[PDB]
Amino acid sequence: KRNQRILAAETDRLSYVGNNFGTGALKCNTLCRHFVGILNKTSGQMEVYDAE
Amino acid sequence: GGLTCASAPQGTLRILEGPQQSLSGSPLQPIPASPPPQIPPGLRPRFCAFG
Repeated sequence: KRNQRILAAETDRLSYVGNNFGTGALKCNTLCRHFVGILNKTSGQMEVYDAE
Repeated sequence: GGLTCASAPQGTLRILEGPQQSLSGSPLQPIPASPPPQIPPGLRPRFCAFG
């Protein structure tokens, strides 16, 4: 029951919802693992953070 | 924790396992052909005509 999250977004006219689980979650969260690479072009460092 | 929209990403890294091909690319190893039928050694005329 941990690592189950819900993201919400409200515009000025319609609101949006997305789960991390259940019906509506993605199969690419389970069959793969995503990361975010922050690349400094000077130091050549790829700071890799985990992603959802 | 405002969670603003960041910019578009530059590109895409994609990590996946590569296969090893030091084995294949070798000369093929087929199944050896069965020999053609050869006459047995030591075949003699056993039947001699009567009288």
